[PDB]
Order: sequence, then structure tokens, then C-alpha cells
Amino acid sequence: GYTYEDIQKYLIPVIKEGKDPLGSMGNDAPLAVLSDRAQSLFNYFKQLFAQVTNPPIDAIREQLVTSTMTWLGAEGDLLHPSERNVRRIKLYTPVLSNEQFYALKTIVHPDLKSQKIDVLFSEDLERGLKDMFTQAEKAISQGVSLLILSDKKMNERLTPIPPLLAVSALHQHLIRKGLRTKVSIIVESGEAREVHHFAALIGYGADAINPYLAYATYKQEIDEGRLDISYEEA
Amino acid sequence: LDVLKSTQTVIHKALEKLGYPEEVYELLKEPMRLLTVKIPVRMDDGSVKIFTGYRAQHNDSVGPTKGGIRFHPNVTEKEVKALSIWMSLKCGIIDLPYGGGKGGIVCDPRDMSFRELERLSRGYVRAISQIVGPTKDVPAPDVFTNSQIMAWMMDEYSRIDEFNSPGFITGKPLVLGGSHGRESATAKGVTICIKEAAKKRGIDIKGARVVVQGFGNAGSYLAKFMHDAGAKVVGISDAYGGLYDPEGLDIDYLLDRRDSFGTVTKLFNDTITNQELLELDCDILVPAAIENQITEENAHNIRAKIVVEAANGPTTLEGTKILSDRDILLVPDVLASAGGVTVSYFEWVQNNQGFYWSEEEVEEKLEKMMVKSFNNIYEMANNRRIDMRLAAYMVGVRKMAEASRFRGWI
Amino acid sequence: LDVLKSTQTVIHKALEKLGYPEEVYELLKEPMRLLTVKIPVRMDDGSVKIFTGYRAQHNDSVGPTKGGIRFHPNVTEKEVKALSIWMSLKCGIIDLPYGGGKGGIVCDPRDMSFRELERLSRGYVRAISQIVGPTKDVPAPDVFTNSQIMAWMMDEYSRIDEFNSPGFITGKPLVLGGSHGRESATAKGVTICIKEAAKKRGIDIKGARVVVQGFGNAGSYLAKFMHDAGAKVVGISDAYGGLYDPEGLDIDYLLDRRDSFGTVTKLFNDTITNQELLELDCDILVPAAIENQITEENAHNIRAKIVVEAANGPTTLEGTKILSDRDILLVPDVLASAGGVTVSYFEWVQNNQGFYWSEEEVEEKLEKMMVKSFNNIYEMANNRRIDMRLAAYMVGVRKMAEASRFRGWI
Amino acid sequence: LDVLKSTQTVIHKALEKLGYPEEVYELLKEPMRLLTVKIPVRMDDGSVKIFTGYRAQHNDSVGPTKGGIRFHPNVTEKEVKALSIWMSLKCGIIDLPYGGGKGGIVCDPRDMSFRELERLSRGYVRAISQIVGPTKDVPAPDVFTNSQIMAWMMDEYSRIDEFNSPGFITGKPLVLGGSHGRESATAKGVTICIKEAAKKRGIDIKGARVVVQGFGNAGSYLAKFMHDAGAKVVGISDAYGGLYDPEGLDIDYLLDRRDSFGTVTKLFNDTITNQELLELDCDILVPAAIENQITEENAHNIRAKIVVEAANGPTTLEGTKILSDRDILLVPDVLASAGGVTVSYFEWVQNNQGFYWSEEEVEEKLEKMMVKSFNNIYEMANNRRIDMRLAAYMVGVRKMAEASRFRGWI
Amino acid sequence: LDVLKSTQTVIHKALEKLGYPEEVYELLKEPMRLLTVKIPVRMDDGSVKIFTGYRAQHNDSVGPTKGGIRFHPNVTEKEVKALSIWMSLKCGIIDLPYGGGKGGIVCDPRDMSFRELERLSRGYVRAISQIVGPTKDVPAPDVFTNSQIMAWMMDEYSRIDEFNSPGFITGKPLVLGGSHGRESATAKGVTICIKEAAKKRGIDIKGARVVVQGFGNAGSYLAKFMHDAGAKVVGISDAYGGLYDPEGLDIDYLLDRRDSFGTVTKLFNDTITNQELLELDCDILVPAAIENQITEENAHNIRAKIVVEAANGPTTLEGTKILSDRDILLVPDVLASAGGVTVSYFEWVQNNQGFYWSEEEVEEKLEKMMVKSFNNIYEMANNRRIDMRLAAYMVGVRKMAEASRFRGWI
Repeated sequence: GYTYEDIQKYLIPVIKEGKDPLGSMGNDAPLAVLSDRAQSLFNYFKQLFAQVTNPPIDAIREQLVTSTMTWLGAEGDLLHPSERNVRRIKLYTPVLSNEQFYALKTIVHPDLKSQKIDVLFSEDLERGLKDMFTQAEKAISQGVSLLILSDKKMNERLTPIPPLLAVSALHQHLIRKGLRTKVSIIVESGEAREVHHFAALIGYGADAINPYLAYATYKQEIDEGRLDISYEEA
Repeated sequence: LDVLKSTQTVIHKALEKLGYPEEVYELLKEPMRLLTVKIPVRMDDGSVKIFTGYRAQHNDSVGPTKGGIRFHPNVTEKEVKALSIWMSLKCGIIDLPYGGGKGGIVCDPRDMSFRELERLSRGYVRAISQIVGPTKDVPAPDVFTNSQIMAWMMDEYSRIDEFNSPGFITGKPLVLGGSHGRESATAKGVTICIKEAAKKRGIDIKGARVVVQGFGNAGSYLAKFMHDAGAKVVGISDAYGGLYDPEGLDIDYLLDRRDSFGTVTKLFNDTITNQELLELDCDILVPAAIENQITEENAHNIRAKIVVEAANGPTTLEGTKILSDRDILLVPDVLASAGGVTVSYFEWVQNNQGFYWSEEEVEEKLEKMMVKSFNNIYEMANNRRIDMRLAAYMVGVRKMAEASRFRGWI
Repeated sequence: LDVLKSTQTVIHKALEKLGYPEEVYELLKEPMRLLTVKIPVRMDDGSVKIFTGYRAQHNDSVGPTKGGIRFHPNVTEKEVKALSIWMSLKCGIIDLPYGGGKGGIVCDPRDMSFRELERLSRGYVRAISQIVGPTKDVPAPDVFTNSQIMAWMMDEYSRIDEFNSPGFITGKPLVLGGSHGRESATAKGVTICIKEAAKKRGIDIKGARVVVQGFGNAGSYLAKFMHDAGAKVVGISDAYGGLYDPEGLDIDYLLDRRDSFGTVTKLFNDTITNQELLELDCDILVPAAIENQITEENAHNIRAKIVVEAANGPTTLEGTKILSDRDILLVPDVLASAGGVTVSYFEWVQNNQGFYWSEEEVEEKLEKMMVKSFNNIYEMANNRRIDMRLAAYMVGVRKMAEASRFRGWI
Repeated sequence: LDVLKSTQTVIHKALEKLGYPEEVYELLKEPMRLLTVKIPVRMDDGSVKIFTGYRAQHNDSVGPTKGGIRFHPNVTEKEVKALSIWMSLKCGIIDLPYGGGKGGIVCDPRDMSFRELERLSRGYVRAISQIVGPTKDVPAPDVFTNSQIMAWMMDEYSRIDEFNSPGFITGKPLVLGGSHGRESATAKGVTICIKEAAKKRGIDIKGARVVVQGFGNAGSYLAKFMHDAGAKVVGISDAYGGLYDPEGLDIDYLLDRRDSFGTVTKLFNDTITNQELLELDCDILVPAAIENQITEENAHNIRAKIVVEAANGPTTLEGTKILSDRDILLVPDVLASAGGVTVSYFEWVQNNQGFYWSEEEVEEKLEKMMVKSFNNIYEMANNRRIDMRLAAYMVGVRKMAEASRFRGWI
Repeated sequence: LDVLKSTQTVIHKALEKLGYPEEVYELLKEPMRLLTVKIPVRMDDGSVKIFTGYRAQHNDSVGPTKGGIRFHPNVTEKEVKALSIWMSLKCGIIDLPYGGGKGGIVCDPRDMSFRELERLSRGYVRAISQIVGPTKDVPAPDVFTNSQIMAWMMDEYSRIDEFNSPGFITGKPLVLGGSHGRESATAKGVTICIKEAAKKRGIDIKGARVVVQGFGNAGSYLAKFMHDAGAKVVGISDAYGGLYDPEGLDIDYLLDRRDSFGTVTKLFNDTITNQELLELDCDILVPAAIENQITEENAHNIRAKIVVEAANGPTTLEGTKILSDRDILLVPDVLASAGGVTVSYFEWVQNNQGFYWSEEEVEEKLEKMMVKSFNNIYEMANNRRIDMRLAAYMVGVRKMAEASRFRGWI
């Protein structure tokens, strides 16, 4: 669902200004459920906010109160904790670069094992979700502590599952079966280029995300002359 | 494409400077034992994939070859040979009883799995088992390799030879015969080189201003070592930028907040880019990060009296020439980053003895070895009006050439 | 009651506390190698006798197995396996590069002659020569076995392998590659354990009111060593009862030439209080007279702030729990009696190197090793809020489990 | 439960008859090398299972041990030892340069899978690799084993030893060094024994009436061989019944309609049960089917002049006694079913030479070997008024006892 | 054009016809071992020269690799690999227990001296000693290599291994363990192929109108052997043209002492018809003068009922198809020129046994082997309705593929 407007008005301004681009004259378009055109599952979910009974906060001014720290791995014995509870990975930012993603995949450490699940389907979305569940349970039994839901290796026959739906379903299944705390969820999807996308994935269960397609778009823009800033800084 | 040619050229120049004939270059330009193997691996899906593996042994006159294994899709015979020659140069510089070796496999560990990786490692060890061993060839890890892979290789070799052979492969976990200091080896070697260079140049380490480009494990350990020694770190960098403080950077707090990947920058705070970080006012500069960072434009803008190439090839020929003109002491990577090789050698010695040393013993032995190598190279480069890089290359090739001549191969 | 089953149970609880799957226990509960052999020996009367021999190897993941051999008629497969597991535990506790091994022969050396014993040892070595060696399995002495038997075994193995193999077997004489400190190994180990326990606690070694249930060989040695700085309160279980009851008085050095065969030290007719005295407000306790002296009934009666076990199974689980609740330090026998294994390891290292150390070097290395092991056990026990015995068991099994997991056996 | 005791008893009786002392029995009653191993196997589900393996070597004085490996859940040390002794007896009867060996694994191949079976075979070979080889111990297949498993073991051993070792294991496919006649070996040996017995008893094979109980591969091949020789097969049996025709049974058509499992009976046609098939009028009877078929009740009703035990233990002691009273020539299984062992020996010889024979060469060599063994046993049983079973046992133990005495083990 | 690519293509089509997956082709298309070595040799002038050597091993599933060595300056990795694949094909066709192997050195023996050649061969053996031996890789001679070089290699390997190893290398003199029939191996093989082809067809060997494009060495030998029973019609390509044109007349035996260096047999000035005669109504054809003499243009012109190839690539695919359509028998060169490999295999067998055969035994065994191979190829070609060349290729690859599948590599 990338568009020329999307690129030129969300990705380039982000690099240029270091912040989400501003706007005016709030949405006049119809909702996703009412739009004739096909829409992403992200657009069906709306962010909530603190109106009454709890106030919002200013993250920039009260940065000393905030925290983006994230833990990857399996939690230790909460009731009787010792050492092993902190034998995990920690990140300052849930957003993962390609090099960080590759390093996590290639850790190999027996205590810190990873398994990749291709979240793809042809006709039966329920079937695809159930195979993902079975793969996750098998990996957990084998001792895997990282589950990497990938949209890659997709073609006309195999379409990627909506990452929000996949992450939420897996999170709920593991919570029901008492296995979520033993693993962490990494997402490698091309439908992740917006703050709303990242926030939805995190809030519905994703521990980390890797916008490989956005990075590739930045690389193409750099190569074709525009966006003189280098790939790493971008 | 021209890595092997460049290595051949530096070998030729070093041999010419040392005065050796052309037969020595003819012998040392290419390895005398290159093995190419095909490894069938059963994958999780049940299919069978044929991987291509290479193992090169540059020389064995000094002793058993020492090398590394990397799991990359871009490996080639030329790259393997060149890196084997470079490993021989490193071993000669450190005065180890080793030769040069290098292994490689054409694969993508990112797409491969845990069990597939285990099977591939075992298959590679089997394919090369006929020419490797604790007395012939000692592998170690490289790109996309680690202690688990080393342990798999060690298990394979023991299962082949009917008895445990910890010394066949280094880089193992402690429980399997690993050595302490395997993580801080490169940083400690860089620290030793920095201290020796400062002593030579008259710079006092106490209060010396140090800038480190890269805050990975090596960068963090190096910053901690400088802070302990008393030098003030006025600049560090990570994947998101850098910081600057002439009066100190609170390395303790930075390490405390350091994550697994080494990020220490804040979110809503502007950072310092690497281009202007390299140009900061400091006495010591340490690039331990991506390569090709010092060129003609920034060579004149660099204000560091000492530059230590912790990473691999962070400086170009033009940058080296300009720094030599400006009288800036450059410490080559081939010498600075030899701590890992030295610690692997210590692990091999411990496996041979059956006795495993401690952190303090490893520290002191590494200190003596690196100090001796640095002093030898500095004296060579002072006696002959040349650069430390060329002096290090000459020191590396001298031992191998003398051993070959003594043994009668030339 | 079954020693093997008890060992499997302790391994199981240690692994459960460490948080490991059941497959680790399934692997480590039973040795992976059990060789049973029949040795024909020609006796001095011209007849031929068939002797039964067993050799158990428990785990080679960490390194070559190390095990003693005992010449007793009551040896059995289960006993040999249990002792191999215990040896593996001791090696893991001391952090040696060894595995669990053990051997035995069904024989009565009291009836066998010198030449018959030589022939039996040679036949045993010939029988098990295929699965033993400096890199696979290292034998050592045990009850009814000594340096002469070790030397005969070494000679036979050297003849088999066509070259000298001093490191294949330990416990040899000095001329054949023996090591110093073999005799005083266990006593020295208990002394270092006592000193480290006192240092960890607030007790000093000047007063050191010491109760000992020994006074035979090891008990006399440890009492003599303590007498230099500490004091004595009472000695119990001298093979005749409470023959010694100074009750706040020391004992003159009488270790020159004395034995319990005739009297104890001065006279057998001296005043005797009773068999079991115990009690008394002391600060150090060393119970070693018989198995399971301490029970539930007398667990609360003792008034010692520190207890150091010097025998096999001197205390029960209920007693250990009671002492832990009372906050009395308890040093397990498995850690206290590891000096012999450590000295055997030193002898193996000396054989591998070709360089033989001195008594001072052996003593200092033993001190370092045992102090490190004691500190690790104490710290882990404090962290987990458990007893020293369980902490030692977990420390012992951790190395084996991690090595097996790394090598991929589970 | 008493298999080992029974084997010991027959060994004792044979040695007593031969006149050897008791030390020979003491040496030969139990194997001198029994190895028990634990094999970790990764299953398809990803879990790890620990299997138990046994390998017994009765003797090696004559030459390298020869044995088989069976994958059954009911295997035990006693069974393995007894079958190793039986294999030694067979080798001695055939006059092979072999000893007795036997391997076993506690597993259920029915529930196991293809890859799991491969992994288990490789693990077993690794566990026993230290005491086996082309010069030490040669395995072969048994219950739930076949050429694929033998090939996996051979690949494992070659991968361990760094060079191909076809002679380490027999029963391999032709492409990997197998021998011709591996399928008809037992039937051909039974045919040779039948012909020799008929010659001894004066029965002409031409027109001789033969009844075969069992129409598996052995039964079918035996029936074909009798038909070619000219004897008339008047009865065969399968899992569903049997047929009877005094004038011939059209073995060609029966083999043509024979399926994989050997069924030849029609659907809507009544069949002859085995109980009354054994009682048919014939000159030669050949049970190659389930055991315990001849007892007191049917011994008197049997009308066969010659009975050959193609299967294992199809006759009891009472049946043998009654047949001896009735003057019926009984050919024991230990002799009749030695064709497979002989062909495995030929395969070993071919692997050693590097030259592989043909069907005709294998046929003639097997004929000479079996004829010599049968004649020796018959002459022994005629010189001493005993049974062919006891004569065969004596012939089997004689060579081993003499070799041990010559080598000096007793 | 690429020999390696052509070999991969023929392997691919053979496997596709046999009905095998693509992983088999992926495994068998490229050798699993390729060792490149540098040999320093001290020349007679005191200088040192570095020679390049290659050794390729294609597949060891069937057995140890068998390969020749050639001393040529135009050798290459691709050529060596292709020749190893072809050797594997020949071994599979003849049903030998061998794999594909080959070796080469970049040198010019015409320029090298005797001592220099000895030193070069010894250095090559020293370099590749780790991956060669009687059980791994068996070298043999090729172009610019002979029995003296084989003897030097044998001596060097014997010195390395500390014992005589005649079977490590073939092509040796008789005194060192050579075999009879080495010289006439190829000519004898073509003679047996011709005789078996004639027997399969309705042609007899009395008339046997034979056309030969040889008359040099092999051509003269086969013509002489044919002359005993058959007749001649015309001889072509005698290095000068159609110097021989009896056109229905025989030739007197002139094989005593004659060579093409001076004239051919009688005189160079005799009448010459033209370079290419061909045609004529003959019953046997033996084209061996140059590569690819037969093409599409002249495919239909030949009038021979049987064609037997005696050179490398004498016919193209279009010509082979045309002859197959015309129903003219065509014996592939890969089968016709296997006599040398068979004799080398016999020499290896003799070395293994220690017993050396005679000329009669060698001849009869060669006849048996080649007749069996020819019959198998002919029967399979008839069954599949394909050409003899493709049938031979499939027969060659079947053994390797089945062995690999059995061993589990694919």
C-alpha cells in the first residue's frame, strides 16, 4: 500500500525534521469499513487517549519519567528470582534495524534460541493462524525464546497475513496457554511504515519490529540521487 | 576483487624491503594447501542442500596453521587465501608459533536454522577433518560464528578422533575449555597499544583526551579501560550518533545504561555525527567502527596526535600519507586487533597443558606480548624511515621466511 | 538405601533446583559407558583364575574421565557407577577439565601375592586399553591400590602404546612422574576449607575452640595443623572412646612417631570419660569417626558455630536442615575431600607439560582452587537461600549439563 | 530367563565330553568384553530420547569377533551374552576365523521412524566405535535390521575412521560391497545338509519325498533347490495352511504365484494344518517356521526319516530323545542355518581382498564348507554314541579352547 | 565446448533417464574434494621452483577413489574434475569398488630432468599424503607419467607411512608389485568388445571384413589380433593418408619390429589413394585417428554393420543417433578403453592379497569383467530402447547414486 504521497510526505520529512510530520484540517475521508477501496487492517483501529479519570503527560518535558526499555527473552521465576531473570536481551528502542535483526537471528546461543514463522496464507486465514500457533508451540517446546513473524517470501500465490491480526492472535493464544512470558515477538513486515502501525503492533503484543521495506525505500531514494544523507544515518 | 592482489603487493614490498629474494615471495604469495569441499546438509523441510566450503593453509613452517571460519554467502577462494595470508601476518607480528589459515562456507545463516547450522558445521568439520587437528590446523570463529558453532565443531572432531580434542578449535565456552578474556581481548590490546604510543610520544595518559568512534563491546571495554587508567573520554559514538564533553562523559553511567547493542543516546536529544566527531579536539582517536572513514578531506581536519585503527581498514592510503606528513602516530589494525588472536593462542596453550589460567594471568601475558610487538615495530619504523604498517608487514613476513629457509623449502 | 538410587535422586533435585529439563537428568543419571571384562591371571601355583573387572565412564563432555580403581571383593556395577557420578560431581565442583570415571576388580589383595597383583593389574590394563588413555580415561588409586600398582599399569600401557605415557595414570611415584603433596592432600584441603569458613564468618584462628571426632591419621593431622594457631577443647572417637577430654586445654605436639595400634599417643589405660562427648561451646567442629554420627535426636544438641565434614556421610538430611535453620555453617564432605583429586589433576598437568612443580607451587595452586570453589559455592548458596550441600551438588552438575547442551547431546 | 544358564550347561557338557578342564569352562561361560552404552537420539518431534545399547564379545583368540545387531525392546545383557556364545559355536562349527559377538538396542522400530532409525544406528556405531572394526568386531543384521541399517553403520564407521571400511560390517548392499547369495544362503545350506544326510542314510535324492513347514524366502528357495535336484516336494505350509500332493506340488507355479510374504494358498479351498502336515508320509522334513512344534505327542506320529531344523529350536529335548530312539536323523539348526554366517564371512573376505566373487563361486565354496562341517560332525557322532547336537557343540568349542590354550590365556 | 559442462550435462541426462531427483545430480556434478597444493622443488641449477598441483576426489560412497596423474602444463581444475567424473563413470561401468579420482601437475617433463622429476613426484606425494592412501585414493599413471614415477611415489609414501604400501599406487614395475597385461590392456579390451558384439550379432569372426582408421600402436595391435581369424578390407589414417588400400585383401603379419617414425611398415613412397577412404561394405569398423571424425554429413555414408570406438570423442551425438536409427551397433569408447582401469584394479587386488597372478589369469578375469559389463549395457539399452552410449552412462552413474542414497548423503 505504499504511495508517492506516503513516501514524499511521511518518510522524507521524518529524516529531514526528526519528528512526525504535522498537518491540518483533520480527516474528512470515510472510515475503512465505509471506503470502497481496500484498506489495511491498521486503519480499522483507532488510538485511544486519556480524557478524564487520568491525564496525559508531556514525554519531552518529563523524559525522566518515561522509558522505552524492552526485554527480549524468557522471564525467570518471579516468585523466587535469582540471576536468570536478567539473563535476557534488552533494547532501548523497539524498532530494529536490519543489522540488529540479523544479529538477533544469528545469536544461536542455546539459552537464547530463535525460530522464524512465515505468516502467509492462500485461502484459509484461520488455517494459517493455526499453523502459526502450532509452529510457535513446537518452538517453545524445543526451547525457542524468540518468534520471528515474517511477511517475506511472499508471492502472488501466498499473501501475507495482516501483521496486526497475526501478532494479536499469537499473543492471545500464548497468554491463554501460559507461554507468552517464555518468548518474545519480532515482526518483519512491509506493512510497517507509520507510527500508528508500530504503536498498534506493540500494544497488541509485538516486542520488536523491523521495517525492511521502509529501509529499502530509503536506500532506493538515496541511490537515485535524492536524500543525500547516507543509508545508516537515515 | 583485488584483495588477493593487494595482499600480494604488500607481501612483495615487505620482502623487498627486508632484502629477501623473489623465491620467498613466490612461495608466500599463495597458500600451499587449499581444499574445496561439498557438504550435503539435510534441512528441516526434509530436502538436501549442497554447500561449498573452502579451507586454505598459507604456511606451516612456523607451526600449526591458525585460522577462522565465516558463514557468509560472498566467500570466495581469493578472499579465503588473502585472509589466510593476513592471519599469517598477524601471527608473525605477535610472534606466535602459528601459521595462517582461513575457512569459509557459502551459506546464509539468516535463512538457515539452529539445527541446519549444527548440521552444516558438523559436515564442514568432517569434510576438512583429513587436514586439520590440534597439531595441523586450528579454526576459530568469524562472521556469523560463535561459541555454539565452535562447540559443535569440537564435538564433531572428538566424535571422529575417538577422544576429546579441545585444542583442535578455539573460541569455545568456558565449560568446554574456553579461556577468560575472550570478550575484552581486542579492547585490551588497543588499550596497550594506546598506552605504549602515548609513552613514546610523551603524552601522559592521566588526563589524556580520548575519542572512540564505536561503542560496541570493544568500544565500551576500551572506554572503561581508559577511564580506569585516568584518561578522559571526551567522545563516543553509536549507531544513532555521538556525544561530546571535554571534561568527561561519565563512562560508568553510560555503561550502566548501555543496552545489548551498545546504544547510549537519548531519544529527544540531538547527537553528534561521526564526521564531526572524528574532527573533535583530542589526543587519542580510536575508530572501532565501519571502514573508509578517514580520507583526504578530513585528514587535515583531524586534530588527534595518535590514531589507532581498532576496526579493519578504517584508513586509506591517502589518509595515511597525510597523517604521516602531519606527524600523527598511526597504529595499524593488523597490530591493534591482535588481542583476539593472542587470547585464542592462550586458549590453545591452556588446552595443551590441561591447566586453565585466570583473568589476571591472561591480562599480564597479553600485556607483555603486545608491548614487545609494539616496541619491535616502533624500533623498526624508527631505524628505517617508513610507516608502522610497512614495519608490521615486514615483522610478520620475516619469521615465516626465516622458518621456510631453515627448513629448506626455498 | 541403594547408593546408586540415592545418587540419582540428589542429581535430580540439583538439576530441578538449577531449572533444567528432565532429559538432562535422564542423560546424567546413568553412565554412558560400562565395560565389563574377564581377566585370566596365572597364579603362583600354576593355576589360572578369572577375575571380573568393571570400568564406568559417566560423561566426557567436559573432558577425559578421571577415576580411581579399587581392588575389593564387594565391588559391583551399581557401586562403580555411583562412584563415577560422585567423581564427576567432585570434578565439577573443583572446576576441573575432567569427567566422571571409576573402575574396580573383584579380588582380595590380602590373599593375592605381589606377582599375582602385578599380573592382575597388567591384565586389567590390557583388557580396558581400548577405551582408556591420557585423552579418554585417566585411572588413579583407591582402597587396596597404591603407587606400585599405578606404576605397573603405567608400564603396561606404555608397552601397549609403544611410548611412555606418564599422564595416562596418576598416583605414580616421583621417579615415574609423580607429584608432591599426594599424602597430605585431603588434610590440607580440610584445613583450607576451615580457614576460609572462619574468614567468611567472624571467627578468628587464634582461639579457635576445636572439637574433633578423629584423632586417627587425618584427624591427627588436622589437629596438629590447627594447633599452631588455634586451640583445642575435646577429642572424641579415638577408636576406644572419649580418651581425650582436655575441656579447655591444648595438646602438646605428638605427631613425630605415634599410632593407634598400640595405645593412642601415651597410654591406653588413661582415664576415659565415655564414647560420645560432643556438646561443649566450641567454634570449630570436625566429625569423622563413622558414617551418620549426627541424627535428628542430637542435631540440636551440638553447640558448634562451624562444622566441617571430613568423612563420608557423617550427617543426614534432617541434621543438615536443622543446622541450616540454626545458621551453623556446614562444609560438605564432597568439597572437603577434593584435595586428592586436585593433586591428581596437578600430576596430570605436570605429565602433560613435562615440567614438574614443587611442594610450594602445589600448595599455592591447591589453595587457590579450593578457595575459589568454596567462594563460588558459598555465594550461590546465599543467592539461592539453600544449604551448602545442595549448592555444591548444583555447582557440580552445572558444568556437565552446560557442556552436554553445548555439544548437542540434549 | 534361563537362556544363559542353558548355554552354559551345553558348553559345560561339551567341554566335559571333550575332556577339557574346568578353567576352560570358566573362561568360555561368559564374554570377556561387555560394553553398555547410552545413545542420545534427537527425534522428529524435536525431543531427545536415551536408548540403551549392549555389545558383547565372547572370545577373540581365533580371530575378530563376528556378531549381529537386533533392534528389539526385549533385549538384555543375558540374551546378548548367550547369543554371542551361540555365534561363537556356529563359527567354530563352520571352522571360520571368527569369534562370537552380539549387539542389541532397547528400542521399538515399529514406533521409530526412518530418520530416527538412521540416527540411532549412527549413535550406536559411535558408542561402540572404540572396540569394533574390521580387525576387532564385525557386526551383521538381526531382528529389525537390514541392508539400509548396515549401510548407515558402515557410513558412520568410515566417517569416523577417515577412510572407507566395507569390511567393518557385513550384510551390505551390492553397491557398497555386498556379496551375492545373501538371500538363498540359509536355504542352500539346508539343501546341502539334506543331500549329505540322504547320502549317509542311503536315501536317493531323486524321487525323495520332502515336506517343508514354512514357505518364506528360505522355504521357497529350499523347495526350488529340491525340485531342481529332482526330489518331489509333497507338502508346503504358509501362514494360512498347507498343501499335500504325493506326486508333486508344481513348485514352479507355486513360486510364480508366490507373493512378497510367501502366501500361495487359494481363498475358497480348504488347507492342511501344520499339526497334520508334520505327520505326513515323507523321507525329508524341514521345519523352517515357528519354534516348539515337535513334542512327545507328535514325535511318534512323525514319519520322516530325516528332520532338518531350518528354523531356531523347532524341537525339544523330549522330541530329540524320541527321534533318536526311533532312529530318525536330526540335523540341528546350529549347523543347518549357518549359510548366512558363511556368506557374511565370504563378504568379509571379498571386502578384504577388494575382489568380489560370483554366485557360482559362492555356491561352490559354501558347498565345500558345509559338507566338511557336516561330515566332521557325523563322524564325531558315529565315533561317540551321542547326538548330532552335542557333536556340533563339541566341534564348536574345540577350536576356541585350543586357541585359548595355545595363546596362553588358560 | 567446456569439457566440465559437457560432463555435467551427460550426467544430468543419464540421471533423468534413470529417474532420479535433482539432488543426486547436484551431488554428482561437482567433486566433493579438490585439493590445490604448491610444491617447492630444488632444480639442478640450485634454484627453487614452485609447481602447482591438483587432486580431485569425486565420490567415495562406492569405495576408495582411483585416479591417474598427468604431468602437463595445460592441466586445470575443470579438466581434473571432469576426468575424475569420467573415471568414476568407467569404474561404475566395470562394476569396480572404486570412485572417481584424478590428479595433475603444471609442469613440462620434456624440460624437467630425471632428478627434478623424482623430486617433483616426491613433493607431490608429500603434499597430498593426508588425503591419499590404499583406502582413500589410489593414484595411477597418465600422459607423461610412467612406472618410474609410480615407483618414486610408492617409495615416498612408504617412507611417510613407515611401511611398504604397494597398493597405494598402481602402474608399478613387476619387482615392486606390478601386474601383467598392463601394456596390452586397452587393445585387449577392444578385442573382447568386438568379439562380444559379433557374437551378439549374427556376424562370425572368420570373414570379418574390418575397416580400421588406426594402424598406429593400438590400431596395429588390434589389426594383428584380428588377422588370426578375420580379414581386412582397408586401412585409413596412417599419419599420412590412405596408404593402405587392399580392398578385399589381407596383410602379412608385420608386427615384429616396425614403427611409423620411418615409413609405416615397408615404404613411405608406396601408392596413396587419399586421406579419407571410409565407405566400402564391411562388417567391423574401428575408427581411431582424431577427435570427431564422424559428422552429420558422412553419418549415412558409412556401410559398417558394427562400429567400435577406440579413441576419445570419435563420434558426435548426431552421428550416434543416425547409427542407432540405422540399427548399426556402436560400442562407446568409455567401455572400449576400460582395460587399463581393469588391469590397475587387478594390480590393486594383487597388492592387497600379497598374491600376484599370471598373464592367463589376468586375461580370463578381464574377459569375464568386460563381457559382463557389455552384456549388462546391451540388455539395459534394449530394455530402455536407447543408445549404447546413454546406456553406459546410466550404468556408470547408477552405482554411485545408489551408494550415496544408501549411505544417506541425499
